[PDB]
Amino acid sequence: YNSASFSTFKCYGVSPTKLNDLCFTNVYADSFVIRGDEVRQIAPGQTGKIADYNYKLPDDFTGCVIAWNSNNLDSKVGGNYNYLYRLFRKSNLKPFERDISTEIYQAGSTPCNGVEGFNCYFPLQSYGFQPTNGVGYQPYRVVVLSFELLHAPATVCGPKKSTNLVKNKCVNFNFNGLTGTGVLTESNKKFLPFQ
Amino acid sequence: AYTNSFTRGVYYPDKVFRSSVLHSTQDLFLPFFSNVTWFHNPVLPFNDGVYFASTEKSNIIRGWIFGTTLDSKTQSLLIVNNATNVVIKVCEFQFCNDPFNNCTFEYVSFKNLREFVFKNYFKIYSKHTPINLPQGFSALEPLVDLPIGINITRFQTLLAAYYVGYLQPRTFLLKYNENGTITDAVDCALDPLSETKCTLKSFTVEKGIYQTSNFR
Amino acid sequence: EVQLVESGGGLVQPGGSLRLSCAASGVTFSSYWMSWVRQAPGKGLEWVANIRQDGSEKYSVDSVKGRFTISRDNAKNSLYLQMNSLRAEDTAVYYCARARRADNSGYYGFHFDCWGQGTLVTVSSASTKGPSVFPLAPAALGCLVKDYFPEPVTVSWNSGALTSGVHTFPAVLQSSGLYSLSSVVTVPSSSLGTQTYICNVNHKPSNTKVDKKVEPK
Amino acid sequence: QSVLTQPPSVSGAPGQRVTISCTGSSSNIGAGYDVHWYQQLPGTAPKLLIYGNNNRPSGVPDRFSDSKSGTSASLAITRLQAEDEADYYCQSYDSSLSGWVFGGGTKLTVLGQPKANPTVTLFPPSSEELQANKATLVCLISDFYPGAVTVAWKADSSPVKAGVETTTPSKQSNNKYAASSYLSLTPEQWKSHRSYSCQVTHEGSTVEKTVAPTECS
Ligand SMILES: *[C@@H]1O[C@H](CO)[C@@H](O[C@@H]2O[C@H](CO)[C@@H](O)[C@H](O)[C@H]2NC(C)=O)[C@H](O)[C@H]1NC(C)=O
Ligand SMILES: *[C@@H]1O[C@H](CO)[C@@H](O)[C@H](O)[C@H]1NC(C)=O
Ligand SMILES: *[C@@H]1O[C@H](CO)[C@@H](O)[C@H](O)[C@H]1NC(C)=O
Ligand SMILES: *[C@@H]1O[C@H](CO)[C@@H](O)[C@H](O)[C@H]1NC(C)=O
Repeated sequence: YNSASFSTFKCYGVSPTKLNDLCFTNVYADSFVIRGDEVRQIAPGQTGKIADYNYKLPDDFTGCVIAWNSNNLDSKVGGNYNYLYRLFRKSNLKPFERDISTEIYQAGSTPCNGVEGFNCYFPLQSYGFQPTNGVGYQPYRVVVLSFELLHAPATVCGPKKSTNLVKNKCVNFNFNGLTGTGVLTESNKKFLPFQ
Repeated sequence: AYTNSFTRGVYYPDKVFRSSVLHSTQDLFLPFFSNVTWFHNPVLPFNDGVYFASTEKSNIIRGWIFGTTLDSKTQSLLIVNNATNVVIKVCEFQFCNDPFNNCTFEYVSFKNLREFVFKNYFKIYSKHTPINLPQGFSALEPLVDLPIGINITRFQTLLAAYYVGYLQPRTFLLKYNENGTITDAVDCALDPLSETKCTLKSFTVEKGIYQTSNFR
Repeated sequence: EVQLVESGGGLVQPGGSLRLSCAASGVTFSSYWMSWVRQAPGKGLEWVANIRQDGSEKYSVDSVKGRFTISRDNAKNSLYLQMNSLRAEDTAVYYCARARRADNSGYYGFHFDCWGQGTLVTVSSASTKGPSVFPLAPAALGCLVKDYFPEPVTVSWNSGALTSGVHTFPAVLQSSGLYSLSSVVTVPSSSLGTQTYICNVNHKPSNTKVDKKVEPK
Repeated sequence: QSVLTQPPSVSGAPGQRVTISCTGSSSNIGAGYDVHWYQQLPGTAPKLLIYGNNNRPSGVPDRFSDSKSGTSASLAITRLQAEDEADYYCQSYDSSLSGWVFGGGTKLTVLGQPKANPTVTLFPPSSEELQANKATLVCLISDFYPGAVTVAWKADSSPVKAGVETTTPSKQSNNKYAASSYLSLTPEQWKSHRSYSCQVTHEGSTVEKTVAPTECS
């Protein structure tokens, strides 16, 4: 959150200033490069042609889209042309469905028989990442931190203080990020070891 | 062979204690009074998770195999017991056709009615216990859950006889007793009385007429 | 069919410079943008380059980086090659026959659409000259086509009428910096003087035709 | 640098069977990219043998099947016939390079069935070659089978040295080969040595058809 690098730190269902005093059941850091303009399609509910074949999102997503410009890294002095779009597919992907594929798309009446041409399109094409690439069409790095916040016991926790336990007085507790106010008492209740 | 699944394959639906409540939930359960398949060698389809049971003395089973292909060029899930530890392993395996590289994950941890359940991230439940398909009611506790996800479509057992049946997405009513343990359940969609018990959240239904449902 | 035809061959000194081209005859090039390819003489094809619609082209460091160049024009359905500092092993047939890049496209297994007929970079400090052919009084007769440039040339017997008996050995070169070869024909010895035997070389490259009748003493 | 090394020959009689190799590294044939082959005799077009690695290209027959794994491809011929005795190449992609990778070259072969004996002579330089103050000699080893012959010829009974050359493949209507061997001298030295004469040996052959191809005759 404090970083001088990030060009976007957009977050959904969590604030980035509250994020460091919270805990998550897991976190998945979904990482890739795009042309910088395409950040508009890296957002929940946006009707993205790149999104539907490369990196989809839930319309009801919880996470942060942490992106930075990396022209000064990835665009080699001899020109970079390493990374690929995906331009076509039969249909839209599900909310985080990756789908590695080798298949020609047909956009009309022509038969393609697993070999390309006019009307017979392969899914991928070069990102032109010249070191002289102006502003918007540059290599932009992205990590989409997806945050899961399930009722399951948490595993990825903020760097919080760990207070001493007190029993039989009123306190404003926070256990694994689950938080409220009450009288806490040790109790007889036979929790099974997995509960 | 096909064999009755009656009152079996219930498990604790989450890691939450709930004493003294008739709780109700929609999840993947073995349908009551359906058919478990019974066996005496084969691979099987992992339709949407499995309920498993076996009944023998000499500790005849090593563990289980799951995945897409069960042979190399995709990562497949293996489990083994060598007495002192259960092992879990995941690899692009070099398996033979009759199993009586680049591994992604690994972990280590009528004499019985050897009940187990597996569901896809991945989860495992059991009631490995002495009781000396068999009758009555018991509920499977969690054993393991693995924060991994895989395109599983096939299943097998490392060996005699065992039972198998696949879970389906259903509503259940669960009788947690005084101690937070499940002790009876109602498979909602089984029959009209079972959706009646579910309609009014009870294991007894008084004399009458009850609107349980809609038809269209 | 993508009927690809190569063009614009040349002969220049070692360390000189050239421009060359090839065309998809009557078929638009924007669907099938082929890269340059060539034989290494006496060996396989050598990797010259790849190509893409967008540019993004790469060349081999092994012989062609810092020398070769690649471009096309869809008003003319033609590839081009602007080239600097010729090297001897450049001397081969060049075909313009497959399109898809180092990054996979088409399929993870390719198919190769049309190999044409060959254009040529050729390199020497020799210059164009005609062969010193004579009747080689033998029958099982033959010729040795000493001291000429450039190769290749059409070689036959009785203007092609004796072709059924003809065989030609592997090619030769001399300390002059000039080529040769030998061609042979196997025909009856007793027919001499009533049947005619002639060796023919249709030498449009040297501008010195050879079409001479042969008989032994 | 990297090459899909190929076996120089493998063999079967007319109508019989062969299966071959085209062998690279884990950076190519193991690196997910599949393999292709071309038949090409010099000045014939490169004829592609494979499509998708699941098909053959337009009109290419069933004998041209291929099979690929590990670090090698393995193209085939069943029903061998004489025109299959030819040069072939292979191609794929290499991740250790920028772009494409090429094979070592293969010759399929029809079997070495008859022990046909060579014809043996040097075709004479004529006294007419003196119109340019020069002379020419080649030793001919025509009409043999199979494979190759011992080059052996002499001047003034001393043996000719470094004059070896490659053998030429099968003739029409038969299977018979041809080969030659070459020499040169200063023209007055070429008059000074008289006894240009051939003593060639092959596994069936007993004696030579050797004449006297002297200078000035
Ligand atoms: C809750 O747990 C207690 C034990 O902690 C169970 O009580 C025992 O039950 C067995 C038979 O199931 C008796 O033989 C013991 O004498 C009981 N001990 C005590 C201290 O009561 C009890 O059954 C469980 N609750 C329910 C509702 O089953
Ligand atoms: C099990 O399947 C059979 C058909 O194989 C069916 O007739 C039967 O009703 C099912 N239930 C039981 C308990 O057998
Ligand atoms: C999962 O694997 C099966 C083969 O068992 C395949 O048919 C299916 O398309 C795969 N699904 C995905 C989402 O990859
Ligand atoms: C066998 O058991 C030991 C512990 O007793 C364990 O370290 C080992 O990994 C097991 N080996 C196999 C092959 O399961």
